[PDB]
Order: sequence, then structure tokens, then C-alpha cells
Amino acid sequence: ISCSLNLTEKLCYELMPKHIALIMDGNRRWAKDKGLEVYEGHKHIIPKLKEICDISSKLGIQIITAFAFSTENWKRSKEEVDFLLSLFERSLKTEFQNLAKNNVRISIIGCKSDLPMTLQKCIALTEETTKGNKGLHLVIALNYGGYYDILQATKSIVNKAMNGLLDVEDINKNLFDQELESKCPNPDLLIRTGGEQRVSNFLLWQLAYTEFYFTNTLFPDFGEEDLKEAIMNFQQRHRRFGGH
Amino acid sequence: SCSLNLQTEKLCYLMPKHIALIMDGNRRWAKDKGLEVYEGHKHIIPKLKEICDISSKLGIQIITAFAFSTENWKRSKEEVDFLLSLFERSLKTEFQNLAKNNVRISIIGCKSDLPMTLQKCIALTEETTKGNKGLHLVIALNYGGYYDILQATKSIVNKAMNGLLDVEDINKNLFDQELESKCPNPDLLIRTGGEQRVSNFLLWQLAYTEFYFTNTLFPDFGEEDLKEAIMNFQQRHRRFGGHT
Ligand SMILES: CC(C)=CCC/C(C)=C/CSP(=O)(O)OP(=O)(O)O
Ligand SMILES: C=C(C)CCOP(=O)(O)OP(=O)(O)O
Ligand SMILES: C=C(C)CCOP(=O)(O)OP(=O)(O)O
Ligand SMILES: C=C(C)CCOP(=O)(O)OP(=O)(O)O
Ligand SMILES: [Mg+2]
Ligand SMILES: [Mg+2]
Repeated sequence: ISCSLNLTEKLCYELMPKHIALIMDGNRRWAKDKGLEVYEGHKHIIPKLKEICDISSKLGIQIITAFAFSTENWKRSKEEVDFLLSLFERSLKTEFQNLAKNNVRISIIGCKSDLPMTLQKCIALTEETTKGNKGLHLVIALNYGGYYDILQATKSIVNKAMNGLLDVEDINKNLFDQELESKCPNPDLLIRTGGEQRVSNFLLWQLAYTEFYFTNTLFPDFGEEDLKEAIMNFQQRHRRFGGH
Repeated sequence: SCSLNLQTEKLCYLMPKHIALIMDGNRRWAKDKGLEVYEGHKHIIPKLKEICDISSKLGIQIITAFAFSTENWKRSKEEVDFLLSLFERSLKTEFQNLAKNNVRISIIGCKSDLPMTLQKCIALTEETTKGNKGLHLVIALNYGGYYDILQATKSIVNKAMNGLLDVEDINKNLFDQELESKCPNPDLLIRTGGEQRVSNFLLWQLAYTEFYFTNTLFPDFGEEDLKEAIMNFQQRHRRFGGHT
């Protein structure tokens, strides 16, 4: 198979970020620091995420993709996974009407069939109720990883080729983008709370020219002032996309 | 159909075994010092050799260095022609000594797009060093993350088309075996030049890599800067999605 790359590919990126990506990290250490019970940080996840949607919506931000549960988090104890998947279902039922009144559209990416059936039904109902809403699109990545996303797009392309729907030479960036679960437009800014300088198998393909913002602030402490700082910082960067 | 909660292992991550290196900021280093526009680029592969020598003594086994991306074709024909001729020159003048403790050199990227003379220089550099026993230097030249994932997808589609694999055999390990940069993946990414972004480097391979961004322009990056980056790496806690 031949290659040629000096022919051309448009990058689906942008004053203001259109799409923000969010790694919601540091919730355990936030509870350890305040001497609270082990899962009390995670109880702030969905409420804070609603606060961030509110602020971002007013600034003209159109998309937020938030990392809620990765495919490697299955490595944690049965007790933690069960507690936090139950907590996610509960919080999604508690803050739903707050998200719905702001005209937020809610989508979930990840492998849903591995989740508990009650959470699968709750997710399907949330997506149905909000699919027509016209405000900010909140995408929640739940049992998601970049490896998984690329693998399921590759399988989808293989099956199409098997059924006579495409040739090997039709496989390009545009086709791949439309087979991934996180699509164009790609994140302009990634904010990771919790102090770690790494991506932890989040949106690997989608982050090719994303601007990174790592903060030391633990996620339950990330408020309107911190989001405003991150956007102003983003506005101070020069994006060249390989050109001059 | 998908399932991800059973297979929670695989992957390939004191001292980082594999360092990834984005050699950025060469234009600004020549501008700041008032030199000719391409004077910084003449330092790229000499300094890269110096980094390999230091890295070899500390026990590092692999360096993957970004020398020319698939989006850099967007720059002026003058700059691109000058820089590809300069790479051909630098690649002949260094990486020549008969010492067996020197680096083994591979090139990843689409070589057929490059000037014929540079193609011949690359072939000669890979042949003369294939027996060397030191550090494996991989030079990423006309390379990008999209390109790497796309060519692996095309190779998998081809095999499936020709009866050589099943769609249900497609997993992380088979995909990894089709990429140009394979397991083991970089433990540490060092980007010189002030920008906090990845610019379509090793997208799949950087899933759990530790990021180290420095403002030092690449021609000023020496032994003290490398020792600082390794020290910073050693103070980091890698969890790979797990706990306790
Ligand atoms: C939904 C499940 C099972 C887990 C939560 C995943 C999550 C929110 C991770 C980021 S916060 P976490 O890694 O728990 O907290 P730190 O150890 O980083 O302080
Ligand atoms: C080939 C190298 C060293 C990496 C790309 O850096 P660029 O200078 O092309 O990256 P951007 O700032 O354009 O993102
Ligand atoms: C090898 C390549 C293409 C990048 C080197 O630095 P640049 O050419 O990007 O210079 P700056 O604009 O970053 O200073
Ligand atoms: C927010 C989510 C779902 C993942 C956060 O990163 P992790 O806490 O899993 O990442 P590592 O620090 O283990 O890389
Ligand atoms: Mg964490
Ligand atoms: Mg640059």
C-alpha cells in the first residue's frame, strides 16, 4: 500500500474556544485533604460540571466533552467501581432538571453495554429527552478511552470494506473523523484538574492540535474564576498548526 | 457490540526507557540572536546526537524525535527545500563513525514524498547503523499521528479483504503491531520551544506518557536541561487508571 501526504487535510479546529475538553481528576485527594469520607469528592462531580456548563454557555462555548469514567478505571476495586457507577446514576437523576432548563443537549460516549442496565436506561432516556435542545452540547465520556474509540472506528471501516462500501484508498482523515464517537469539531482547549501532566487515554486522535491547560486545582475546587483564567490563558497562545 | 471490563491489562509502559522528543523552536532561536532564518535548523541533528550520547550513558534505550510533520508541508517551498537539503547534509556528516556503541537509526514517516537524494541518504544511514548496539534513535520525518493510525487501518483492511484475519481479532495488540512506532511506548515526552501541545506527534503511543514542556528553544537544550527533565519525570506518580 502506497502513501502520499504532501498533496490538503483540513483540521477541524478554530478569540473563544468552540469546544472544551475536561479531565475531571483529583476527587479522591480533595476528600483526603479535607479529612472527609473516601467518595465525598466524587459527589461534587456532576454539580460542578453543571456550573461549568452554565459559565461556558454564557461565554459562547458550544461543546464540552468531560471525562467521567475511563476504560482503565475497571482496574480499581469492585467496591469503588460499584459505588461510583451508582453515584453517577444518582447524580444524573438529581441534576437532570438543572441541565434541561438551560437547554443543554446531553450525549454519552463509551461502551454503554458494560454499564449496569438501570444506568443504560437512564442514559437512553436523558439522550432522548434532550436531543432537540439548542444550547451547549455536553458530551460525557463514560467507559470511554482513545484506544477503544480508534479500535471501534477501525472495525466499522473493516466491515464497510467487507460489504463492498469502500476501497482501501478511500480511507483518509475525513472518513476516520466521521467513524469516531467524538467528532469534528475537535477540542480547542483541554483542561485537566488534579495536577497530572498527561492525557490518560482520553481523546487521543481528537487532541492532535488541542491546546493543553494543566492546573494544580483539584476538581471540586475548579470554579468560575479558574475557568475564566484557563480561557484567558488559551486566548494568549499562538496556534500555528505546523504552518508559518 | 463492545466489551471492555474484562481485558484490563496489556499496554507497554526509576529511569524512562523510551523518551519522545519534539524538537521545536528553531526559527525563534535564530531570530532572537539575529542570525539568518535557517541558522537554528542547522543545530537540529548535531544537538540530537549530543542528546543520544548523554541518554545512552544514563541507560535510556529509545529516543523518538520529531524532525518534520505532515502539516509542515504547509510552509513555504523555500523553507521546506532548504530544511530537507539540510537534513540530508547533517545526516551524512554525523552518524558515520565506526564505533559500535553508537546509535542504531530508523526513520518513520512516508519516505516516498522526500527528495530522491534524501531517500538514498536515509537508506544508507539505516543500513550502516543496523548492527550498532547502543540507543535506538527513531527520527520522525514526514510523520504524523493521523498518518500512522490511517496506514495501520489500511493494512488491517487489506488483510481482512484477503482472508488473512477476522474482524473479531482486531484489538489493541494487533493494532499496535501495525503502527510505525510500537510497544514499548514513550514514558516521557519532552517538548522544547514553549508550546503546550502535541502537534499530531505520537497520538496513540502517548496515551499514558508523562508530558514535560520547557520554554528552552531546542538549540539551547543541553545536558543540564535533559537531566532536569529526567529528574522532573522521577518525581511523578503514574497510576494508569488504578488506585492504592
Ligand atoms: C466512575 C468511576 C468508577 C470512577 C471515577 C473516575 C474519576 C472521576 C477519576 C478522576 S478523580 P480520581 O482519580 O478518583 O481521584 P484522584 O485519585 O486522582 O484524586
Ligand atoms: C517537527 C516538529 C519539531 C514538531 C512540530 O512543531 P510545529 O512548530 O510544527 O508545531 P505547531 O507550533 O505548529 O503546533
Ligand atoms: C523541525 C521543525 C519543523 C520545527 C523546528 O522549529 P520551528 O521551525 O517550528 O520554529 P519555531 O517557529 O517553533 O521557532
Ligand atoms: C477523569 C477520569 C475518568 C480519568 C482521570 O484520570 P485517572 O485518575 O484515571 O488517570 P491516571 O492518573 O491514572 O493517569
Ligand atoms: Mg485520578
Ligand atoms: Mg514551531
